[PDB]
Amino acid sequence: SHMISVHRDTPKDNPEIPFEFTKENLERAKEIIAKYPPQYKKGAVMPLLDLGQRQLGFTSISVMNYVAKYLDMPPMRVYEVATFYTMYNRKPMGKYNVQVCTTTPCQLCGSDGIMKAITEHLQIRPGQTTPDNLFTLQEVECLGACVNAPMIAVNDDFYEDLTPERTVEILKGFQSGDIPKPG
Amino acid sequence: KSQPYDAYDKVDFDIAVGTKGDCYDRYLIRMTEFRQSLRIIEQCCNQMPPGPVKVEDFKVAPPPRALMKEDMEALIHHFLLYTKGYAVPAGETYTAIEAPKGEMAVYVVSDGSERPYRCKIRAPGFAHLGAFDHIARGHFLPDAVAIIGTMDLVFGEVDR
Amino acid sequence: STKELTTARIKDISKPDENNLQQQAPNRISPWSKSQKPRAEAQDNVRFAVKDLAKQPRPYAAIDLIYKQPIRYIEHDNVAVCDGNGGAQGHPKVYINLDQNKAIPCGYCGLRFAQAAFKEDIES
Amino acid sequence: MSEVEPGWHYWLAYGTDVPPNQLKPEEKSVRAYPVKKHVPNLTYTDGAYVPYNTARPKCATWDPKVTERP
Amino acid sequence: KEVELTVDGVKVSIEAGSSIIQAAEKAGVTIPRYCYHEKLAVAGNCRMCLVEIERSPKLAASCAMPVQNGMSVLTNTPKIKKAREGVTEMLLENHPLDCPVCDQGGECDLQEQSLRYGSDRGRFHEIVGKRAVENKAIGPLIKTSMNRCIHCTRCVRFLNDVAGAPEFGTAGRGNDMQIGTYVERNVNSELSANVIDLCPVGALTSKPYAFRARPWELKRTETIDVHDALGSNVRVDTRGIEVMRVLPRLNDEINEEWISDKTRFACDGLKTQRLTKPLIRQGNTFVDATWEEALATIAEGFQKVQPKENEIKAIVGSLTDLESIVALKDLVNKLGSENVSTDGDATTVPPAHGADFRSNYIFNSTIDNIEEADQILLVGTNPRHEAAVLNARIRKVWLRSDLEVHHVGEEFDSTFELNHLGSDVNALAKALTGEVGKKLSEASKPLIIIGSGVTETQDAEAVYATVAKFVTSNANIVTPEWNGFNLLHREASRVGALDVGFTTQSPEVANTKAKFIYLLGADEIVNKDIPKDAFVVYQGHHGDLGASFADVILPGSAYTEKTATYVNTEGRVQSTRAATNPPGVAREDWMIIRALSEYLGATLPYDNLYEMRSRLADVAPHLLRHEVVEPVSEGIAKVGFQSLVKPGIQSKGVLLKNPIENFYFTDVISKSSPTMAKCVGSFGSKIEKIKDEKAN
Amino acid sequence: TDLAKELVSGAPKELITERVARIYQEAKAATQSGQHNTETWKIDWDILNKGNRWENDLMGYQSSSDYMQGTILKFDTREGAIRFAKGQGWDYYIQEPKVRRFVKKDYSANFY
Ligand code: SF4
Ligand code: SF4
Ligand code: FES
Ligand code: FES
Ligand SMILES: [K+]
Ligand SMILES: [Zn+2]
Repeated sequence: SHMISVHRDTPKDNPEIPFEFTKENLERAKEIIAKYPPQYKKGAVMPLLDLGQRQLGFTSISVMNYVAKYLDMPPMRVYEVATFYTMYNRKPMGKYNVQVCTTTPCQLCGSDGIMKAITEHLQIRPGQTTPDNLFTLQEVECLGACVNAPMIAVNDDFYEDLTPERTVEILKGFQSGDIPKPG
Repeated sequence: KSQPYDAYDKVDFDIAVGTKGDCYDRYLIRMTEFRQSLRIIEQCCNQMPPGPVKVEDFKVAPPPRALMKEDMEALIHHFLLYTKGYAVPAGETYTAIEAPKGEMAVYVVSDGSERPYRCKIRAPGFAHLGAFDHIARGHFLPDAVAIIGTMDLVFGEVDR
Repeated sequence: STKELTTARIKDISKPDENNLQQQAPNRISPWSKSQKPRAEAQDNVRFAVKDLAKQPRPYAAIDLIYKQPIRYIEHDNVAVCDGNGGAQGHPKVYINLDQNKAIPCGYCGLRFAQAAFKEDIES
Repeated sequence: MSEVEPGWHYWLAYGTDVPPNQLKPEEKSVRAYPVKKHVPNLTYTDGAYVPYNTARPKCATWDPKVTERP
Repeated sequence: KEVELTVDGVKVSIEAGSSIIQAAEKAGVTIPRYCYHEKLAVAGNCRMCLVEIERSPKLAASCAMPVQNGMSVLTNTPKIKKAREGVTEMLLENHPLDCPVCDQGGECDLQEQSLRYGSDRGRFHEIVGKRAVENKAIGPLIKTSMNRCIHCTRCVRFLNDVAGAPEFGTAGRGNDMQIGTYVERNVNSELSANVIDLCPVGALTSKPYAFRARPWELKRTETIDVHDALGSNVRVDTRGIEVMRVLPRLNDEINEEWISDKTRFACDGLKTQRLTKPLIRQGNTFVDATWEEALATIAEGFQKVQPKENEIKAIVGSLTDLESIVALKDLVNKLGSENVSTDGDATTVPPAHGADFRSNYIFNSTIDNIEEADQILLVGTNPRHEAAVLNARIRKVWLRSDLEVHHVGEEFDSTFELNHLGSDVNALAKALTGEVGKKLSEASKPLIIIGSGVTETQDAEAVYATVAKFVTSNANIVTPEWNGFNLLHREASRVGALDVGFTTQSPEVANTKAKFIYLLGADEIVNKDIPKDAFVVYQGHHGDLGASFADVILPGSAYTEKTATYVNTEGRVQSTRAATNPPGVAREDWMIIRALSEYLGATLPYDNLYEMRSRLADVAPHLLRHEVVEPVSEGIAKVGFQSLVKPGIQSKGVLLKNPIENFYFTDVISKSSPTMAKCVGSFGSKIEKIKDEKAN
Repeated sequence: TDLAKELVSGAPKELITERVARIYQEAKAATQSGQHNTETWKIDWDILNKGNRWENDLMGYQSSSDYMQGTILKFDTREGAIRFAKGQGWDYYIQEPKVRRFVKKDYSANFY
């Protein structure tokens, strides 16, 4: 993946941008803390970061500072957690994250063809974003769905047993505005 | 011949030995050593083998410059050999070689550091000149000049 | 003015004169180190009383020459490799990171490397 | 002997078989600074090299100032 | 609890739970290490200390593996030799070839341990190249070259646990993991610069010291620090006439391998604003003069004003050596004068702690007993800024035990948890009578610490009365073995000046309008009266407000240029060692007074340093016992505390303000330091600015 | 021991009546974890209060008049250093080396 260990202030991502959990996420965050002992409430950083990431769209520096202040922890401790796990998107990202597995079990059944077909359709190389901020192609490791090796992931949904002609249809569905059937 | 060193055991040469023990015998020996040295030089030219010229140990011998500028370990060894030097195990030695003047020996004392603790230099000329009184007594003044010359005296060696 | 001749500055506020013997270098007026003794002060010694200052060794300032070299811009790579452009006759090979949005010089040669994507930002 | 240019000093001493005027363009030295006429040894003249310290003094004295008491 | 183990056939015995690497050191067996430090938490991320347990098929890290009874440890088998070469090769795989341009060259642990335990040749010929890491900006003190880091986490462990600054950590995963602060900010800690010493490689280096020297050039002198009253032991490195850098040296009783950023980075002020020549004022300008002319002018100026008994005033600064204090006192005494004091602004003419009893103004518990403290009370003090090393020691005890620290006075940013009570004597009275005073009474080894800024407030008398009454009325504070009363000074000359009685206990004397003022390094004289017609002589090593207020200036030597005696806050006598000579025609400070004495008709009987030091014994017998604290006996200590109990004295309820305003500007050397100027601009006066405004 | 061996050593009288030697054991450097240099006792001389170092004006060289400035003797034991200093009739003083207090260190303490 794209691993950078240094944050650079941007108009899209800088600590000045205010962030706060909505009144819906304020209540649901309290249940998360209740799943941990009171003297070890620092173990809820991971769910809180994802809660903010889904609300805002990505794990901005404002979200990391907000979680640090919420749990009475130094900001650097939250920075270590967010930068260690690859599912914390420290950049705006697109509406649908395209995750293509390239590991050996998936590579045997033609995962290379899946990557080739998508690159020439969306016209974005892996790690890039479509101009309309709709798609995001990402190269990912094993996701566990290796028995159905030609497998891809869009946001939170899996898509197994694919072919290059099938992957275009899935992209066409999201481009049009229709959710393809996952399976 | 008594304690061969540095490939002197792989060349053939002879030693001239006098009988009367005077200057003329020593002149003849030094002329034979001239031809025997030329005999050895010819063998070294023919029998020069390939291979490294220094020990393949970068903790004592400096690494090559090209390897120094490309290898991390070579740079470290180059840096430390020129700034701190190499440590020598503690102990002492008395190493002697057949110097052209005679027997030249060094008594080096090591303390486990990178600097010798003591370095006694044994000079054959220093010992030769100490016998000048015993040898030149009764001779005439021009004979002393010959005796000084026949001892092959260099006073840097004597006064090291 | 004797203030530009005795103070270390990043740049000379005027154009150096190659025929002026009070400059630190023929191509640079001011010294380039805080501990570098000014040439004008050094030449004001009893040993220069009857000595011609023109024939004294006056090598060119290396700080002004190195910054006349254009920045090397690297395409499709965030790491620059420099070994002195001579190989075995250069300097030890080092790798320079180019992630930051600025030119970063070599630790030995002083040649500055940067990415081509930052070319517009650096030049302005 | 010092009047011989450093280019031809090496050739005279049998250090090489290629004179500096026969040098390949890649074998020549590249100077970013201008080149002047050869200057021989300047001893026994007024142009002799005069050594000097290139470093400033290691301690700077205090610049005195007077402040009036209230 | 001892366990008899074996290390390469050597019997060892240490406490249960000790690491193998600790037992190996006790047995004389050396094990290479990068990530292990005897003052940090245990990490096993470097794998250089691997040893072979006798009956086990796995190699154990000796820094983390606990010791067992009957355990036999091998440390020099060919299997371990393979491991050391293999780990060394991995460390040097991506390391940059930077030794010539790297300031750690001659003192690099990576170089020495790779030479000693690694192979002589490398095998990395990859054309893809090494890893490249950008350099982080964390302020003007720590220079970063992160290509050279070996990911050993010494800096992370120290700054989080010892220094208490959690803004430094490890961000990333795998080969892309980078040490730093992630965001663009600086490290805010008075002990941050100790990270430079702990970093075994050139990744973290001193920025002021960068490129200026190699360790083999420097000469090492074991002297003491005078920038605070702790007397931290330091190793001053010199290259001929100039001091290059200051490093800490081990002393578990005083500083424990740590020094503050003020101590090690103020050495560059020794080259700026120095007093090198005698100066004589002529109107509004100072002109140079000879020593004979300067001393004659003082004698001529002495007879111009004709001062009487108490019209001769002597003031001693924070950096004044003890030999000069006694010499100035005796010269003052020979002139029939007793008006001697320090440049402080104590409200009461006799300080509330007084000078009759040593126990009233020293750290009676000693710094090394903080490891045993159960309860600590801070009365109007800021240990983080006044005693940076001592503050870190309290945090270490706080982390590893249930020690509770209560604070009375002005709140401050602390490295531990403070149970704040109030900001006046009224809260202290409530605390010592309430639950807070019950904890101290029930504590087995309680501690009470009074700040040096208490005597500079209008409630100085009340604070020492409240504590003394509580101390005398409770039998556990003062015992034959324990003494819980402590005073934390911030100047290295206070305890030495008080041990010799260089203070006026007579209010009438201190109110005299002086005609001849002798400033011996005194510079905080804005609030101390100086008559416009008075004749002022300043003796010191830096030109400052004291020099500007003088008429004749006598240049002296600094603490690095003289063998001088300093008594720290715990009553420990320590002697400096001269590393260089004073610049110009500056002289030793005690010789200037002796030479001037002959010009005033009061020739002192001192001729050499030994005679001067013999005078110290006459003034106080404990001043010739170096590195030894002479404690006050239990019976005498109670009388001194009882003398502080003064009934019929009111409490004004004023704030116990912290004495230090700017951490980097506390004396002449620090003010003259260009590095401290950069620290104020970047870190701030209170070290509170997280963003560097002078770094681009 | 009691013999005044300085009467026959040939050294100048200034070594006795004007110079002070320090018997010390080298402290561990704060920048390195090695302790090899701390295993031996050494003797050096205190600097001259004047003339220890001064700057030569021609080239900036470090001029000196102290002939003992670069002499550092090495001893294996403290008693040997004292016996030699007493034998030569030197004015000396001993700096006792600082000993590190032993504290147990285990990985379990990182959580307990
Ligand atoms: S840290 Fe050590 S090995 Fe690395 S470049 Fe510096 S001196 Fe060389
Ligand atoms: S920067 Fe230095 S101290 Fe910190 S982990 Fe790297 S090598 Fe260790
Ligand atoms: S190998 Fe691709 S999902 Fe497991
Ligand atoms: S010293 Fe034990 S693994 Fe680092
Ligand atoms: K370091
Ligand atoms: Zn280069």
